[PDB]
Amino acid sequence: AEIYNKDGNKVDLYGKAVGLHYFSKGNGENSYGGNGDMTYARLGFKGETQINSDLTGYGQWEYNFQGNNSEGADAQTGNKTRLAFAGLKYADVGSFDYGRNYGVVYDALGYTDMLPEFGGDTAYSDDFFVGRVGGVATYRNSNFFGLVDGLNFAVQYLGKNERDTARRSNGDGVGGSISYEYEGFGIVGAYGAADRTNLQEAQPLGNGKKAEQWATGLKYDANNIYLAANYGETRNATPITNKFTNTSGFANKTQDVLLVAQYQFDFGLRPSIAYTKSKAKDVEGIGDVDLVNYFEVGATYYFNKNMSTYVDYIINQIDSDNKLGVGSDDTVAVGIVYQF
Amino acid sequence: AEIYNKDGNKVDLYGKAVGLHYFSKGNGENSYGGNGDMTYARLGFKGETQINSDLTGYGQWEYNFQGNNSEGADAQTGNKTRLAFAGLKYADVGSFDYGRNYGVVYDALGYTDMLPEFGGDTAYSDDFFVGRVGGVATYRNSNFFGLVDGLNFAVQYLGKNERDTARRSNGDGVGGSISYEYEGFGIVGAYGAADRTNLQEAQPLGNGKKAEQWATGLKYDANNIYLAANYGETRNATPITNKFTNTSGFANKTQDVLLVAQYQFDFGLRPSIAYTKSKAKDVEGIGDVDLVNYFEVGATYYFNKNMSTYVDYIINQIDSDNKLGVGSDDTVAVGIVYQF
Amino acid sequence: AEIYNKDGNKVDLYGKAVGLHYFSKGNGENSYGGNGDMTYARLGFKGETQINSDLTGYGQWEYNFQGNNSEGADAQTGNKTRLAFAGLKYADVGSFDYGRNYGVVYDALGYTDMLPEFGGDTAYSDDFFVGRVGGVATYRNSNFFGLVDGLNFAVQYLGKNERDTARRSNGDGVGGSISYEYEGFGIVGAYGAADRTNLQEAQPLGNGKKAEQWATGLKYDANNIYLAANYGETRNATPITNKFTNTSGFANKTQDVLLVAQYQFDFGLRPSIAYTKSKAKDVEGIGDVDLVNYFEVGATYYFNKNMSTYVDYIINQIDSDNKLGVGSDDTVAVGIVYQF
Amino acid sequence: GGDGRGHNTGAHSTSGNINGGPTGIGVSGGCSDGSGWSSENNPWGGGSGSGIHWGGGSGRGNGGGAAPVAFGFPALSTPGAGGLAVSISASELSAAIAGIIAKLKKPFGVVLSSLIPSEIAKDDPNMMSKIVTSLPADDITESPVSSLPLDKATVNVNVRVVDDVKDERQNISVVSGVPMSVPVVDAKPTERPGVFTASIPGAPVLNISVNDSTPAVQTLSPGVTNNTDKDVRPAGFTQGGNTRDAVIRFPKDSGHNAVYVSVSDVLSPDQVKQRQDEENRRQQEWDAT
Amino acid sequence: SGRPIGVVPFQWAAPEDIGGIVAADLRNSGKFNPLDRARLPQQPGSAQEVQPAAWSALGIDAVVVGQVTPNPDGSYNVAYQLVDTGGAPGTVLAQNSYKVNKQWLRYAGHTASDEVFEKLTGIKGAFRTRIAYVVQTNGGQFPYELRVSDYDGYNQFVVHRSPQCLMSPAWSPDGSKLAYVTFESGRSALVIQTLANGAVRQVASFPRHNGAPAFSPDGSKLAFALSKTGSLNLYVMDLASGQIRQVTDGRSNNTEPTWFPDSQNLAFTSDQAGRPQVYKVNINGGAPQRITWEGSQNQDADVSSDGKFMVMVSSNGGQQHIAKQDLATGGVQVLSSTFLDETPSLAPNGTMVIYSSSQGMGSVLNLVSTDGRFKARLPATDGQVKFPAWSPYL
Repeated sequence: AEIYNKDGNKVDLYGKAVGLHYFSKGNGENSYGGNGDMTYARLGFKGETQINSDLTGYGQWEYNFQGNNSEGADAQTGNKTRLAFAGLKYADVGSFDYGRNYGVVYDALGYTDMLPEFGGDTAYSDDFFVGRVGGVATYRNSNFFGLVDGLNFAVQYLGKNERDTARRSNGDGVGGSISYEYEGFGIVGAYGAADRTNLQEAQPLGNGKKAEQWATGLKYDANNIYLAANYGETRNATPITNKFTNTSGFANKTQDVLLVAQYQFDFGLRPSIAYTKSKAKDVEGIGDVDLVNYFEVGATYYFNKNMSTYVDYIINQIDSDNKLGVGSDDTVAVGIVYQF
Repeated sequence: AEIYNKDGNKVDLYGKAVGLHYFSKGNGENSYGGNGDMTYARLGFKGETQINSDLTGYGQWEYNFQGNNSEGADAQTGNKTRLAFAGLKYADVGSFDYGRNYGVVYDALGYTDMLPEFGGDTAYSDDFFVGRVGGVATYRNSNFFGLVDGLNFAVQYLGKNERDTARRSNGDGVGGSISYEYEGFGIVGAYGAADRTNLQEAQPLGNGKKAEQWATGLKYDANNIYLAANYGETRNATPITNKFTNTSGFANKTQDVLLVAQYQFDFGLRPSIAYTKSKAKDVEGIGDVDLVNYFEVGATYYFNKNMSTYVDYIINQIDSDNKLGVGSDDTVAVGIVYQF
Repeated sequence: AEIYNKDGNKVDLYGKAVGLHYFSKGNGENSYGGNGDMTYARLGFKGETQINSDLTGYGQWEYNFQGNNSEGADAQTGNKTRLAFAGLKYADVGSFDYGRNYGVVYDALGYTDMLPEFGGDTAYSDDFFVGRVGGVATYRNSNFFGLVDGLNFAVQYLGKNERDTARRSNGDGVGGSISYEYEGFGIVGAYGAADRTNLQEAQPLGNGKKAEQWATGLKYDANNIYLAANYGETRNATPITNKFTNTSGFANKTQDVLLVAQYQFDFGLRPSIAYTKSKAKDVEGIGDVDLVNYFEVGATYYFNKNMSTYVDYIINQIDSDNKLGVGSDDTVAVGIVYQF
Repeated sequence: GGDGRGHNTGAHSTSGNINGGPTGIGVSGGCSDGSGWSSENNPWGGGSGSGIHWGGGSGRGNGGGAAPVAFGFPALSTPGAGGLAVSISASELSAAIAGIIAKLKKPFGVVLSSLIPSEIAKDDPNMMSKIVTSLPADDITESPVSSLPLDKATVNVNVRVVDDVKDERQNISVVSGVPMSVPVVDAKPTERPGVFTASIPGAPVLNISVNDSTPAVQTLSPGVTNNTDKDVRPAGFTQGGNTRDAVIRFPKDSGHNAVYVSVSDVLSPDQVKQRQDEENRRQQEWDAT
Repeated sequence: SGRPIGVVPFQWAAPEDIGGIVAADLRNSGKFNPLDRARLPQQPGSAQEVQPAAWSALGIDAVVVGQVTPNPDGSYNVAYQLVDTGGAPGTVLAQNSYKVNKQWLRYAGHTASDEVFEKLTGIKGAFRTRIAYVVQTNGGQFPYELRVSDYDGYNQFVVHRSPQCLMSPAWSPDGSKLAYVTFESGRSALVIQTLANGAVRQVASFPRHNGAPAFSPDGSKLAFALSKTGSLNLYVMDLASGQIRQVTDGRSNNTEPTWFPDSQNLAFTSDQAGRPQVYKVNINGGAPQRITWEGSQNQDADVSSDGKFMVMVSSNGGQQHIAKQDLATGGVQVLSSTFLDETPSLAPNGTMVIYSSSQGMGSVLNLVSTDGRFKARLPATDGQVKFPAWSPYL
């Protein structure tokens, strides 16, 4: 909500609480998502200020706190800062920001990530360009300098991050994304390329230095309807873990397909359907395998913008004989949300 | 304070800062509470929204940050999320919430927990129903559907939590609580029962599976006066630690007695008195013992609702020969509070 | 920004986001500051309330969240609470506060700490009186009871803190500070003395018990100009680390000199210059050495109070042959800030 | 880092509060008597508590923020950087060891334990672990340690706990039968309450901790056996070649009895064949002389 | 309904519409129906010009005419004549002429309103009287104002501004002082402020609410409610000595006193019977008697100046409205039909009641004639208006 809008400065504090639970057969080790209480609250602030008629500056920050944890040593587990960046928006040329923000590729993957709780599984966090990461400098242009309506393009540089684990580390990277919105229809295409650090190469899985991602997205949103289809291909970018070997690394090749179809009703209802799939190829010692292959069937009741309830039933089509130990069981999640 | 009350939605940001210190003889190992600086700040947001005349939705979240810690590796010690839940209140039938919230039994134990800093020692956190825990679904009825004034009853289900330690873990549980308020007087009764996980049974102390708590509370509040008396009995529910053995677990049986008497003055003063006791029975190898047995003598000056000062002197009656290493020393605490 | 100013109570939520980066030759091990992304967001609340015409109470809290970290196990690295205290300001006698706050000596060192990002290196955190620490009780007088204008004096007691490491620990301490502001010119003098804990003495470096700091500060601020010169001397107070030995401790003696000269322009610009030096003496096995010796050359564009950009180039004059492994390389930092 | 901005020295205050200062919290409910029947209480109040209760009450539930080894039973202590960790008890030594020492009173000795590196390394692969043993000094020494000059560094003893090499294993055992005498060292206290640091020449820092609270225990480790056969046998010529013992005394205002402690190295099998060899050569000598 | 009457525009654009003010005054009382200006048979500028037959034909037996002329000093002379057009056609029943400064032109109208109303009714006029009330404005520093205006809402001025809750202003019987509740100290206080100089007398600051002031008609006493004993009970202060006596003492609740004409009895609201009802008690002999038995709830009573009736807020079957109860019969007549009808106040002549309602979402006060015949909104204020109080004769 907008709490302070004065002196040519406006602040929108946005925060929410989510009472959530995941049900699954058994203890929940083999469940797609898990099992138990996953309640969480997020807090964040967005701020803008028109320095001039043609120039405004903005800053945004978001944090996530988990309530499922106890008050002991595990209180901080799952607690983090999602977004923390700043930037400036000129009148027409565009806008430039820096900090910890979503990667350009997520823009394409944004179309499918409309599900209540699950969705966007391919868009892993702390990954090169698919998810939200720290150390990015992004420039964005709206309507190509106002020349052509609906054509927004952006570019992003990724500063190297040398962390303890290859899963969370990266290096110098670049990327771009284009989006054309016409008459309700929407099309997008994004590409990102970066260099893997030595720690990443040292991992048993994964081979090569150029970690590459790219994606194409299509959608149509209107008349209380939302259709979306994202097809993405990557090399040495997707993380993979083997329970049998208890060893992790990255995928030599990956194809990902996401499809979403949601209808909305006047009386605060929104049924949703989602298909998903991700196939890894040229895996070291595992040939080709499917990481995720499932259907979604869910719904969301919107009492209002600030209050909502939702359910999601995940029909995991993954087979038990999978050569990586990926969960071959179904799952369900039920959530309630308040947000200001 | 209420910062945003618009569009049929209202937000009350509530946060406070507490400059606190604990004094005790010696280093403070044997002190009841401890010794040193215990300053802490809490931040939280509550939000409501009347979806309809008869239906409103609410969400609440609270976090605690400790200032006593340094800026090094120990910054996060004692930092946590206390409450994080949501729920809906219908006009008359009642209200239903889910998340991380107080257990039904705390309602009874709420009467005694009116002290400035100490108090409610029996109401441990991350315990089955006595303190605030994650994974509860609670329903509450006010005035029994509006039929009888002052009679509020509630019921609570507790989803299982499989954590690393038995102290913070639990299992499927159920509980209920009833409260009758008449002419200022108040009476309450709460009961909770759940199953202990295998990890809990494996502990050296404790025996049995049905972890049971129950409590009865009485009070009278009026004329600037507050009297309260809570008697609670539990089986395989209360945690216990042995310094001599350096081993922990739960109490086969426990009786707890709490008594509070506070007077309030027009000129922002509130002297308080509190008696407390907890006796464990059928302990493995220790027979029957007293965990806590002390008097309180304290006071609180209320400059206003948003600013307060307080003092509490804890006369620990515990003897040194106690067979668990519990502190047999007195203690004192002095605190100053700002809160919006 | 002031969000709630009602019922004789006023709340100023202040928070900011900083997109930052540090550039340096090589990986950045030898760089003065470091290298990579150092983006961070701070959130805090200040609150006041006039209980009476002559009496008001205030509470302040600040926290720092780092965005450079990932969402894995290292999310909390560098996350902390800077300030968390409370206190009361009487009409004329002065004001008294307690909690986690700046030490009296920082007041003198405040003059030089006007740089955009770097500066105030001598004012280490969790140190006795130079930086912000927990467990202080401070009293302050403004204009010596209103008798003499511009003469503010304060006194501070430091409760002992027994932490795991000597770097973050302390003991009982005392200190005082005086500040005379006349016609734009400003003069200050601060002194602090405390006892070192046994853990501190056990360290290989450092000798003696009385950890002593003191400082003298001069400044002139007017006409869009800010000049400042702080000279401080300490015994057994400054921390020091030896990479060659991989051993730390404190400095038997230290002299520190800080000089700042900043000019401001009407068109939102602020060039800055800073000289700095710190020399340790009577070091155990290293004789006399220079910890830091560098120039600053930087600038800051103030789009407005809520939005700013800045740059700082650190000319490290330290030589490579330094007998402690201190970085002998230059550095640069570029930052962008939004703040409400 | 620019924190100095502002940060005025002296009393800190803002400017322009909206309302005049209230006297206190005497009127809690509002600008009302608290009564509520007529329109004097809650004549302005609106939407008082429509929401259900959320954590009603203060909520400050609680507050912000060495089992002893029996005397005479050799056990492994892995060292730390701060030295070895040992925790003694007050309870006097069991019938077993008193028995042994009485029998032995009237160089020979009796084997307490036997060592097996194969096993000891399963848990302590580095082979850093030592073997500590402790007796109450008075049961060893004829002249009580109290009634002893502070100048004496070596008190005489009637028995000692010593490493021996017999039947192809190293073993810890109680020796006696000749004039013997061991180091006497004072135990400096430490930060911790009832926790001291004895330092015996040639061992690590032996930080002790008295405890007569926990019931005494006997630790059981796959390497260290408890040889039932307690016959008195002749002892090693090389006895003690990897052992350091000492009577340690506490400061007068502690009330802790003086304690004897031996700390023996765990020999590897090569070093045991070596000790065995030297022992056989010395037996040869003694046999010819 | 009401007596039909001809009210003629005054002979002069004129600085003020005196005829319109007289018509509006007479109408607000409920007792008169000024002839629609568009249907007047003539607009005589003088009594001589009145043609009685043309007014009697329309059922009008009296006609108000007058003249406004400017004076050399910029002031104005206002004159009125009341011409019989009934049994004494063309005769002037009453008349006057007098000099006022422009800023009293509206007062001039009320003066005429006062006389004709009395001439034709025999009742003293209350059109030159004033009302007091509390406004919660949208200003930040002093959101609470105790204000006074003319009875019809014109000529408003502020008597006191406060950053804290104000309640329940009350006029001294001479119209020179207002008692009221002020919370500027952070809790309740009862004070008397002198309008002429704004001086504030502190009346009571007991530990809890000090409220619902009422001046005795003779001016010697102030009634109010204190809960220091633990609950609201009635107390009276002798204004000469300042001594406080308690009038009610018991577990029943007694508050919102209003004085009877005798300055010895109070009517007030009590929950002794459950839902609020009106009780009567002597300020000396304390034993309250319930006097309201109609409806399901009765509260907020005001005793008439002759003591024959009171007005109050009554709840009958869900509907709360301003009602009038005859004090010697108990007969209740509902007067108002607005929503959230609250805080009525009677004119000293018993002919009009001012009260607050949902009108203007709280920002408007309303007048209703005590015959029930006329209802109107007052001019809208720049805030929320509560606690209206009708001055005594002024």
